[PDB]
Amino acid sequence: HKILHRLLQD
Amino acid sequence: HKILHRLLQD
Amino acid sequence: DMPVERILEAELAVEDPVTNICQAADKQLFTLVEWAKRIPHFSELPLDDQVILLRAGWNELLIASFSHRSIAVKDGILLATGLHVHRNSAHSAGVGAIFDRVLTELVSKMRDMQMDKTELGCLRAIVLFNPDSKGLSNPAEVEALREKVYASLEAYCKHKYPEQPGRFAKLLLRLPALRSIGLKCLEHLFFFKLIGDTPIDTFLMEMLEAP
Amino acid sequence: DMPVERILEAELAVEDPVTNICQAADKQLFTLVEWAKRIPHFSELPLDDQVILLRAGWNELLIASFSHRSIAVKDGILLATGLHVHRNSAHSAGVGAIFDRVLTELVSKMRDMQMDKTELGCLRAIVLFNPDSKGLSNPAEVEALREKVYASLEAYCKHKYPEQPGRFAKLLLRLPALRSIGLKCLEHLFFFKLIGDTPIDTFLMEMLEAP
Ligand SMILES: COc1cc2c(cc1-c1cc(/C=C/C(=O)O)ccc1O)C(C)(C)CCC2(C)C
Ligand SMILES: COc1cc2c(cc1-c1cc(/C=C/C(=O)O)ccc1O)C(C)(C)CCC2(C)C
Repeated sequence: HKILHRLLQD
Repeated sequence: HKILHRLLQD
Repeated sequence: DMPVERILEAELAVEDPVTNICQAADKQLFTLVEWAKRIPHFSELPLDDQVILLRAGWNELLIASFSHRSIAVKDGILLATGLHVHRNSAHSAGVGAIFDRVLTELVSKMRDMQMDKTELGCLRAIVLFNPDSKGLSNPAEVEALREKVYASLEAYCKHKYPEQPGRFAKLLLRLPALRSIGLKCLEHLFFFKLIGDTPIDTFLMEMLEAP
Repeated sequence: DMPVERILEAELAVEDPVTNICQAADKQLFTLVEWAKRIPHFSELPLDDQVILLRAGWNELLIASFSHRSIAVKDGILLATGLHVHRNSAHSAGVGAIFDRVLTELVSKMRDMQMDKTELGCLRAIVLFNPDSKGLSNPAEVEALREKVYASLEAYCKHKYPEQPGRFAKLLLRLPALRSIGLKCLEHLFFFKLIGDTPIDTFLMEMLEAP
């Protein structure tokens, strides 16, 4: 789930 | 739905 | 008027693994009709509306009942037939995931808050009086009955468990899980029908008919 | 602590037909992440738990939002893209039944009770903090956050609408419909993917991946 992880990181 | 109708009638 | 005493009375009045589970479901459909007739004002709804409400709600209604029956069972459920079904048996029959949802989202949560029979009864009456059910001749009437049940439930919770201000909300917030679980159990049942190995008796089969 | 003011602020901060609908869904997934970060304590959960909660709740979260956006629309919905989609268009695209469920069970009911943005925000936060989500490192922590939201919501309802003692329950009792509708919209989306005609953009597609 790369998009979600990237957005939630910052 | 004959069973339900019969049971709900009496 | 919607007295919790009458709702409790309705509950008290009616008190491979997949084959046994379906047998229990069919058995309890007969008893479910007896239960609904004992809920205030249900029997005075139009016959066609009583039919609509039971066809819409039966699975959630029966699941709530067996889940509450199972609160003192460890990692299992107690069927109306008197058979206890353990997690392991469900898993080894290819239905482990949905079984575990019942255990974790319903039974364990009922256990942990010590949901009582009046509360269960009221939640079931709320499910019964579902004003979103398609085809109702007067949804407003069903909505009003739902409103009376939940008013009575809140007053009951506030009176019996005054030290638990969150309890009423806690009860109502098991209904989305119940809805989801009912839908998933139904999906499995349609599959059992489709494959044609598992015996499905007449009332359960009738519930699988189109409207 | 869970102030309704912060939840309202989160809402205010983020403020064929099927192709357009999917485009809107993908668009709003980006904004949904921005919304969740603005809900008290969400960003302090473990990253993997934030992922679990959004993957579990995104559809219900987005459906609640477009439904509330549509309360002044007659027999239709307003997409985040600015496109109004009418009943007739949904019906003529083969998705009429599910569209009508949105209208009758969500939009019209939000309209009729004049559900406000604080209330919508709180319902969405309750959905976000779903302690039944599988794989959570600490479900108890998520449960505690849900409890704080609903405590704050009840106090808000009692303060703002003292003449409506049933209002808090009324709000919570839209969640089973939301759950069912979310599941059905998801089922349709998997079908759109399966048939392969309808463009599905990257974030929406990611939500359709297995865990
Ligand atoms: C046939 O309906 C089912 C199916 C299941 C399951 C339960 C039921 C079912 C059982 C009953 C039995 C009630 C009772 O014994 O009081 C009523 C409605 C139902 O949908 C559980 C959750 C136990 C396990 C998964 C499956 C899909 C096999
Ligand atoms: C792609 O997700 C859908 C599908 C539908 C529908 C809605 C969505 C959908 C739309 C959005 C759009 C949100 C927005 O515009 O703010 C978000 C999540 C969704 O699941 C409705 C209920 C409008 C009509 C039926 C279908 C199945 C086509």
